[PDB]
Amino acid sequence: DSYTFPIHKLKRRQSQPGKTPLVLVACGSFSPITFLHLRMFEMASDFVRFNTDFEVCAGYLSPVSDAYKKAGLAPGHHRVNMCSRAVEPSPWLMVDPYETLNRNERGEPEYVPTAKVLRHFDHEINTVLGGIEGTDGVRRKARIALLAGADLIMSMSEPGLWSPTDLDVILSQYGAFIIERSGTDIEEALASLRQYENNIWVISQVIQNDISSTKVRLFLRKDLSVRYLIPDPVVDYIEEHGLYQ
Amino acid sequence: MDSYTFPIHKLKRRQSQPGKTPLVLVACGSFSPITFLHLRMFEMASDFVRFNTDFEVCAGYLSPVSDAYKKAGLAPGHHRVNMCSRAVEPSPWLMVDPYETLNRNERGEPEYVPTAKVLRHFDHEINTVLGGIEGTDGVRRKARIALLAGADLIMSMSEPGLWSPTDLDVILSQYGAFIIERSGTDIEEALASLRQYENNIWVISQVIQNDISSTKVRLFLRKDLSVRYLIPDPVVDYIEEHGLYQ
Ligand SMILES: NC(=O)c1ccc[n+]([C@@H]2O[C@H](COP(=O)(O)O)[C@@H](O)[C@H]2O)c1
Ligand SMILES: NC(=O)c1ccc[n+]([C@@H]2O[C@H](COP(=O)(O)O)[C@@H](O)[C@H]2O)c1
Repeated sequence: DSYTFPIHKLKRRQSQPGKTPLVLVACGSFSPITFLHLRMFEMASDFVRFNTDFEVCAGYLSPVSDAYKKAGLAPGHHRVNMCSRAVEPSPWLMVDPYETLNRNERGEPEYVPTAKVLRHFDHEINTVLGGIEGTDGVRRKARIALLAGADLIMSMSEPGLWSPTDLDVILSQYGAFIIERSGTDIEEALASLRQYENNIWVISQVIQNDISSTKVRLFLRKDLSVRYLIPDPVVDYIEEHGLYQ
Repeated sequence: MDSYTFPIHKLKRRQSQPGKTPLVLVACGSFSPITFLHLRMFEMASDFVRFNTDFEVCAGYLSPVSDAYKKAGLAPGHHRVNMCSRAVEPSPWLMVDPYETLNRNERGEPEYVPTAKVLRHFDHEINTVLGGIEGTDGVRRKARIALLAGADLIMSMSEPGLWSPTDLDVILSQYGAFIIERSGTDIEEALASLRQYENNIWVISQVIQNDISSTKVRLFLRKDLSVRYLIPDPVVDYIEEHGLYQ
């Protein structure tokens, strides 16, 4: 029936003393989800364990609204369904369809800016649910942070797509874990953004792996195999519903 | 039963395409553990064969090497077979052949099978025992058996002592090799000495970058890092269930 914020895999009581509870949010098109998108969560989990004082409590996929001005974007409920099946075996990853459900007065899909997405997660976990219980018994605000590849930081540093007020909210109140791989040179983007350099965590990608959703759609159109680039249940879903022609 | 049975449950013995020579791909490797890259290599070879050759793919076989190969990080053969089998159970065309891991000498010890003898074994089981592959014209033909390999295996063929020159001649004159070339890397010079034993060599360019090697997966496992989404979930579950890779 109606929208319920997913919590079936949210750790609501911490296990590690002295650690700040953390929730990771991946905002993207996910058209379709790939193994790289999923691997980025695991890389972020590993980095947090050994390089921060955070304790990871959940990972959320946030598929973008159908109103987003982008090519190759399948219908929102399909992208949500593909993501959900991809993370069904995961013990800690969930999909939040919130962005795909936003509608304007006339009922058309309405785009949700990333700053408003992060406030939505902040609201559901910390205001509605009461935060995360520590080993000290204190229910705390989970830190909410974005999880994105290097292209997102480069996008944030170029004027035109991000308003200064949103950038300030996103990076000063929440933060971003950024996966950086070989060949990508994000040095200039960090320079233009270094006033927030303390809520920006750059994670080196040790194993090179650059599969994009765009390449996956191309392969689907040319009748090339996408097995082992995206999860099996997503391959089946795409075939069952004839997505991406 | 307890005795060895050649797997054929996904073997296509009837062709669907006219004018095509039937082809069986054999990946000889350690698979300790199998990764998504090993599986992707079969799909890339399938894509290449369909659109760039006059072959028709009839099966893909994983052939985990004998424990007698004695290499660092080589888990027990029955474990590697189980990991490959579970990894490939959802596949429509890939199978695991435990033949190499089941080979034993007189002393009951694992006995190494050189790759040339592995290909002869596939030739024997598919073409001699089973009688080959029927074409769309109703004519029964021998399937071409060919190796599917990455660049490290091809480069090893140039390591003196490792592969007999006579085995290389059999492998490359009678069977062949589909070779995955990583993006940015140029393996042509390593190939140069090998195109001298007939040109039954097909190079498949890998456009999508992917370096998930078994060596890196073992390192991550030793350092207590996650390998989920680098290797199949059933392999992750098997490794945790049996405590493999320290
Ligand atoms: N001003 C903004 O909030 C803004 C601008 C550009 C992109 N984005 C977000 O970044 C994500 C882009 O995802 P993709 O990399 O899959 O295209 C989307 O969630 C998009 O909404 C937000
Ligand atoms: N003389 C030979 O037949 C010979 C020599 C070295 C390696 N090999 C084969 O090459 C494969 C190497 O596999 P990996 O790259 O996964 O370690 C194995 O199947 C191994 O048996 C064969």
